[PDB]
Amino acid sequence: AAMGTWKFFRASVDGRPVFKKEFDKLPDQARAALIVLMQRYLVGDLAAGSIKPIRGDILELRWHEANNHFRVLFFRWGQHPVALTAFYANQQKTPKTKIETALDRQKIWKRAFGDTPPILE
Amino acid sequence: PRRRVIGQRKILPDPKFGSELLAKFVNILMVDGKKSTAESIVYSALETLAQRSGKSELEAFEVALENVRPTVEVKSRRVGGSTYQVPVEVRPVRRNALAMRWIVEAARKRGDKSMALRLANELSDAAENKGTAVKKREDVHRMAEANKAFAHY
Amino acid sequence: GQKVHPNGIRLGIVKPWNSTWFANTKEFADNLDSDFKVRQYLTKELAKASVSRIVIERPAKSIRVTIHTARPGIVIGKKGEDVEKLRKVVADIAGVPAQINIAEVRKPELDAKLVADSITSQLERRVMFRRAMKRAVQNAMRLGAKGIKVEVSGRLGGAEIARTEWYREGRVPLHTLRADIDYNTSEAHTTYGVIGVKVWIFKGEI
RNA sequence: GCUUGAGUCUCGUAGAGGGGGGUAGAAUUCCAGGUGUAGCGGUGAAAUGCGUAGAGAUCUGGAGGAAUACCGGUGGCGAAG
RNA sequence: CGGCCGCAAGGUUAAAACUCAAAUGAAUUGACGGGGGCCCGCACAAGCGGUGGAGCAUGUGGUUUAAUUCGAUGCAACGCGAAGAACCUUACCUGGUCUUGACAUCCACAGAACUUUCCAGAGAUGGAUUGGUGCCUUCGGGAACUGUGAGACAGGUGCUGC
RNA sequence: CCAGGGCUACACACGUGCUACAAUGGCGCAUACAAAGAGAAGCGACCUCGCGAGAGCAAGCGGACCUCAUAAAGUGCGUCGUAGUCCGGAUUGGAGUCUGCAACUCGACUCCAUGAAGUCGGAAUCGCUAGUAAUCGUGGAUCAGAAUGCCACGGUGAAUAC
RNA sequence: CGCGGGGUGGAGCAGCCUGGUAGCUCGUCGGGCUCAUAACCCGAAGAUCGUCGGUUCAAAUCCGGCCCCCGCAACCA
RNA sequence: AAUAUGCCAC
Ligand SMILES: [Mg+2]
Ligand SMILES: [Mg+2]
Ligand SMILES: [Mg+2]
Ligand SMILES: [Mg+2]
Ligand SMILES: [Mg+2]
Ligand SMILES: [Mg+2]
Ligand SMILES: [Mg+2]
Ligand SMILES: [Mg+2]
Ligand SMILES: [Mg+2]
Ligand SMILES: [Mg+2]
Ligand SMILES: [Mg+2]
Ligand SMILES: [Mg+2]
Ligand SMILES: [Mg+2]
Repeated sequence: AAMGTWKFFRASVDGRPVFKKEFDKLPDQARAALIVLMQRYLVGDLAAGSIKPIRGDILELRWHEANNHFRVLFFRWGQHPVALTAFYANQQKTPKTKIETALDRQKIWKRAFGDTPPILE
Repeated sequence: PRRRVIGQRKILPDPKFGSELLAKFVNILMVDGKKSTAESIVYSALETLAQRSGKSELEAFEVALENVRPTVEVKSRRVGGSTYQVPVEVRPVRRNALAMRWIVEAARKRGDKSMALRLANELSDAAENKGTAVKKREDVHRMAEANKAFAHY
Repeated sequence: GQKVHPNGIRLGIVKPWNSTWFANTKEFADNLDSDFKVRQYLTKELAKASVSRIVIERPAKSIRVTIHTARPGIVIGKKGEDVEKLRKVVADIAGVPAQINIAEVRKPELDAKLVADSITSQLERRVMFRRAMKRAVQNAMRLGAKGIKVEVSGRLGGAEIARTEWYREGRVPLHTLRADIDYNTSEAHTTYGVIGVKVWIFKGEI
């Protein structure tokens, strides 16, 4: 809501951000573009065909390469969504492998920073 | 298979007695292709049982087998919701194979020392209907008797 | 599915070896590298002459290279001034005395390597690939090959989706080992990428 | 004017064509009783349900309602239902 | 909606605004069926022996780290590329260094190469230098091998197997 | 380009294997029977030394000749007598051999010692119908060293299929 | 305000009335079947009982208050 | 006897 109510995935309290590194790995200005799209997720307009609840509560945010494939698996943790993994994929539909990695990161975040987010945040 | 098997593989009768029935017994008892060990164990069991009883080794073996051999077993048929335990009469070759297999299972599961001792004791118990093998035959026949209603098939 | 090499699966049966020198484990690697260098140099320097086949033998500390070519006059030149230079460089590469022997290839229209090279040159020259393939098949079946198959695969005609098209006439029984299937490949480096040409020519039996 | 359309009369024909009235046998159900015991009934299995207060089964006698086995037939009749 | 009919359920007559570029019928080729018929395969059934439990080896995912290089990841990835990571390999990381370059051609100049030895530096690399100063020869120059000097380029296990 | 490090990290999860859980066995002593392959800065006899890995001198052989290289399971005798055990070998301590400039991260092997979990494995799941499965050893490629993997070779050798 | 109750894993409930110890279902986690998910199958963990202070050798239990949540009552003029 | 589902341009 304050244009930055995002939380990036860490494996623990001081666990080196396992998403910021996998995000810096993303080639070139796709990083800035995806930051823009996160801002747009907090804007409330981010266009059609870009977001998809893949399976579970895991939402794929998409960008480019072939057809919207600079993919980012996140999930909504209250008002502030948590960005799990960010990855390049070629074929449509995030590989099952990457999906299952996203699910496991979701569960790990739940068991680290909490199951439901704080009362007021 | 969906075609048909040729004639059964030829089996060389065992040297000490020349009985293909005993050859099959040795083969069934054999583990990891150690026929020498299987034959030694079977021969020791046979001589031991012959000495404890008095019968010839071959005829005593036949008596122990006969007290364990079934006549009707149960096979599974599908109609719906539940399965039919249809009782089917057994052919003699399968009778002997099953008797040998049950004897060997009981002997292996017995708690003695040398397997020759285990086999001699198990066959001796079969000679008066006491072993786990004759217990298994009892179970097979009483299960078939219970399911006898399905026999008509 | 993938298919076995029509030459390799027949080498010991109805084909010859393009190299018949004997050496032991001390010499095998060096002789193979030198044969590779000689063949590469010869093909590069005789791209124009249409060299159909290069056989190499090593009798005794010597190298004999038989060049089955379709323009022996072209590869020889005046008297022998061209083959002399070729022999000199071949000897220098192989580190041993050389002997180049030119072999007449009658009918470049029944030789898989020459057909493939012709088709690739046309493809570079931007001729229609369907026309090139039909021309090759017609030429071979008029020269009298019992059968021929031509396959061209790649970004044909500037397409962005690579496809494969193949023409055929007569019989090309690749499964029969005794059948004379002369097969060979070539590549055409067009401005839109590489295009692969494969030619099978069935010339007869035993 | 005419009769070949249309219609009437004379003789017969086949039909679950319609409306009204009566009756027949088979069967299910119920009621009364007799014999007669622990099961019955049901399902793919099961349970709900019925039964030792005596069911189910079987026999006798009633009551009442509904529908008409066989004939029975891409058979018949009817404008259709 | 309004008339008419109805006791009501509702029937009958009967639009419009908007919205799409189709909806539809019959046949055709496949595919599919918890449709049928006829078959086959260690597919089941009949047997034997395993895995899943234990310790270890190995690969993978995940965490971790500066790096834990990259690839394969339904069957048809996971003792797979890799027929064999101490340095090398090695592509990754931390630092020390070089930029016509380690490797190619071509331009010019210098110098035979080659061998040995001393210093410093983790080594790269830089200082030197003992010996060497030739092989053909239009004997003057070229052939080699080395350094230097600008490049035209070289280099890329960087991306894209859609 | 160079030296160090990493690819060998470990709360975990999965795949594929190896060794086991024992008496159809373990250990000790004697002994029989193979196929196929490799080899020249390579295979390395014999002999001497070492408890062993191995070391010294060193023939022979690019080989139907020599070496690798005594096959093991099997057979004969003894022992153990059902016990977490003379099963089982993980882990760890000390001492060492070889390769390689170099074995700390991170090698293999040997000796002494330690001797773990494991008593046949839930749901589930795999291979196999013949000399196959099962079981026992041998060789090779890669390779300085570094196989339980991979690729081959033989020995013993079944049950079952209505 | 008086009176009767209640506070128990992440949710719903037992247990407590007879002080010697906390269970059920759903859920969660791990594996399995599935191309994948749901259902399903097999294993596991999880609350130290609202809270303070007493009693007692021992308190979820007994007691006294305190906090919050329900229910009844808060009338006659 | 039970046997629900499958949204990522092509
Ligand atoms: Mg693809
Ligand atoms: Mg109306
Ligand atoms: Mg089976
Ligand atoms: Mg496990
Ligand atoms: Mg296991
Ligand atoms: Mg990796
Ligand atoms: Mg390294
Ligand atoms: Mg492809
Ligand atoms: Mg690795
Ligand atoms: Mg031991
Ligand atoms: Mg070797
Ligand atoms: Mg090796
Ligand atoms: Mg074998």
